Amino acid sequence: RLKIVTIHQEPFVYVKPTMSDGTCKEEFTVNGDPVKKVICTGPTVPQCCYGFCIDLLIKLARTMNFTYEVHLVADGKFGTQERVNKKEWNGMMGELLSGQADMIVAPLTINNERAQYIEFSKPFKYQGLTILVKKGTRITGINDPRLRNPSDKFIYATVKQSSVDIYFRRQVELSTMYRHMEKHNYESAAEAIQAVRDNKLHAFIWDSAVLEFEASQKCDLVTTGELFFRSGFGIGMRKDSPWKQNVSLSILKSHENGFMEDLDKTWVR
Amino acid sequence: DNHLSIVTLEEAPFVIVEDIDTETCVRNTVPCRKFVKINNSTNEGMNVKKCCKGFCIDILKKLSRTVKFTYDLYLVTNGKHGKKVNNVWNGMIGEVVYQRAVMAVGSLTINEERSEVVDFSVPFVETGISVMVSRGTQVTGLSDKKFQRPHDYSPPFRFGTVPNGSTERNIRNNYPYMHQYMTRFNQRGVEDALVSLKTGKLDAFIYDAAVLNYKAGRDEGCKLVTIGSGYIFATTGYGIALQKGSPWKRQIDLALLQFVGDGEMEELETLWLTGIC
Ligand SMILES: N[C@H](Cc1cc(C(=O)O)nn1-c1ccc(CCCF)cc1)C(=O)O
Repeated sequence: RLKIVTIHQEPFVYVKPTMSDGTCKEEFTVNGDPVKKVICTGPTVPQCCYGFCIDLLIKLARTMNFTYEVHLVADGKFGTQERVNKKEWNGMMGELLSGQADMIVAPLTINNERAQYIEFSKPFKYQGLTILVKKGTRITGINDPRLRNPSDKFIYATVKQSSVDIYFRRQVELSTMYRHMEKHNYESAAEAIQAVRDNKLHAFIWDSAVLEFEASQKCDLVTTGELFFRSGFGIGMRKDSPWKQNVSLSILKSHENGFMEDLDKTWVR
Repeated sequence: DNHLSIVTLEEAPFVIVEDIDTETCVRNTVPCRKFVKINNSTNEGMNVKKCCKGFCIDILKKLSRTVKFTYDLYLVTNGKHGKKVNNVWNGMIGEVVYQRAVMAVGSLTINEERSEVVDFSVPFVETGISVMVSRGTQVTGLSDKKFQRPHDYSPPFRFGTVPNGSTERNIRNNYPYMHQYMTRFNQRGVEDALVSLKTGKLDAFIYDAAVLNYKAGRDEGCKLVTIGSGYIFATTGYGIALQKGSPWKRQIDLALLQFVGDGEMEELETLWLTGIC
């Protein structure tokens, strides 16, 4: 029984209360397909989990004939490496490396820092980084005076302990943006999006797969319409894990299948 | 050794082949040999020295420096990217599987079948099945109803691919009636199809996304355009192929993810792949 860790991140993972008898509300999509739901424990309590990555997990489980239990990452983060002197990963990265999880099934960005320590599958989603604002804000994108000349009149941020945190902290050229950013970053994409809707936050630098979906659903938000960096999501396993090979073949087959396009149609577009 | 036999394949702008001379290779280019046949009824031939440059050659240059290896680069002579014929692989993939090369560098698409007989690095550029049309034409991508059931429209869309490769094979397996329909619009090659599009004899051309992005980038007058990247079908990437269980895979993967994260890949993309449009 594989221990799968994941994270709240619509549209890839929705997290909903169970019904009174601890089961999950049976739903269909507008186009008549069943909405597959799995029970996921999370911060202590069982909940209902569904979405792009859950459909992906289910397909994977059936393809390679394994059972699983799903839990949400204890500290709510994707994962960066911090100083304790020794070092440790937080977020889902830390859970996977410690054995709290056997596999990360999440919108988990593939990058060189994490690939040092874990195995990624071939990407299950190709996307990138963009910027989300509130309708009525008019910036031009990553290069714009209010972003490269930051000040307290225009607050912009990303998610704490994420790949985007990694990305802005590792590059000397982003030092000025990172200094303004690290004093405003949020605990979760949801809180930062709801902060833009509340006008407390002015720009949110995050994954385009999420941000473009947020705009399409919430009229009061809009993105730049431009990717400034491209990256992919992968399934995460421990080093030399015996699943890595078939997980990847299964991801590739599912792109070539049309299956990944079906998920994109169901969840993203 | 840290000295590697590497196979490649000509396909501009990823790999571009030139003659020598003085009679050596000038900078930007690295040496690459090709076994040229005497005639079509003998195995006899001559190894001709050529000069190779391009997006993927630059990748190879960085990998060589970062992962620290030397190499003999040669061009595939039998096949193109890699096709299993009667369970016998040709192309770049065949060089690797049959151990004449430990590495294949070029416009080589990562796919499931090849991944069973070779290992693939992380993808260094995105690709997939995309669609190119004349500016103004409205299509969502391969799975558009205009393609899946062409006669649901009057007149029916005229669309095709270049047959005998991965696009035709993918379509044949996923959309049997589309494949049956579009056979009549088979294009001899990419440039043929571009001319057909611009002369109004073809409404859409279904092909490799990275190639179609590059063509539209440099199209004269910018009249030919591709669908958005959100609508590429069966997204994957070009990757480097290695022998099964290769010990070079991990450091290649780290170097490629390094180049992506630090801006080096984007600069090669600007240097080789972006155009006016
Ligand atoms: N790079 C070529 C493949 C390329 C040439 C052709 C052609 O000539 O038909 N079409 N493609 C292509 C087809 C399908 C996909 C996604 C499905 C498989 F991964 C990506 C690129 C190669 O390596 O073969």
